[PDB]
Amino acid sequence: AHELKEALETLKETGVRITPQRHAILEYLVNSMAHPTADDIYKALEGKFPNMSVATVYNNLRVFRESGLVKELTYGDASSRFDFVTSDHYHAICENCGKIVDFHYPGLDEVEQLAAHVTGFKVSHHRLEIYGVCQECSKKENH
Amino acid sequence: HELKEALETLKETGVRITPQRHAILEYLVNSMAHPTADDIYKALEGKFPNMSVATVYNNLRVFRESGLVKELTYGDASSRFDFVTSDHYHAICENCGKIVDFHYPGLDEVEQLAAHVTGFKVSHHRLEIYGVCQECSKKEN
Ligand SMILES: [Zn+2]
Ligand SMILES: [Zn+2]
Repeated sequence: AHELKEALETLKETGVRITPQRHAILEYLVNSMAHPTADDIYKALEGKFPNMSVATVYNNLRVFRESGLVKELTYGDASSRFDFVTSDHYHAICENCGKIVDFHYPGLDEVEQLAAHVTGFKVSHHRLEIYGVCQECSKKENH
Repeated sequence: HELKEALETLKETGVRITPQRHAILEYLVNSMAHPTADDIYKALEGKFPNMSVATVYNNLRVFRESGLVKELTYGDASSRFDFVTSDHYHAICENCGKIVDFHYPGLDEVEQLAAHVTGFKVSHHRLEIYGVCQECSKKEN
């Protein structure tokens, strides 16, 4: 999975050791249909891993979350589930020259929450494309 | 195609497709500014004798009620006219490939920010929301 590759990329980038246990936890998360609980992951991995406690599952999940790879979804007095995240993108596109500039924007939860309302979709991530005319082509057209 | 599509809009919004209308819409689609009625009058009047600044204005009103132009106001300046490009919002299912359109009332805040940070003059947007549709999500629990 490019997904597993890309998550490991990020771990290594941080100086996070890429241990058998981490590699496994993450691949399980990538392969997951719903977001699993720690207990789900632990039980899927225990056959292959020896030493492995439920504690180390949580400890590694905290490490993925600080690295931005997982979000812990809490349910008051329940077991969290852990969402292996796909990231959102925002691009502005020049209709004249075709240049793309990436920009950051702090989420679009409001939009995601309603689209989920109107469509029925369980939303994972979004790509926003903004069309227009870049500065350098503005000058030439003249604005 | 833009002119084509705007006409399609008029015909359906119930509007006669007079030469002068088609001429102004074509001018609108081909212009990179947001022009004033005098801009548009000066360009076209040479081909239309019965054309007045009024008629330009009156036709812009028509197009604005058809949703094809936005009238931009400022200080004590004469209005400027923006020929609209629709934005689009789609939810795409990662499991079965389905794509569903929905409506959202604009992303003003994002456009104005994008324009600041990238330097772009923004026209419109398309947002794609990836997820899993009702159908596929029931199938998996
Ligand atoms: Zn450009
Ligand atoms: Zn589906």
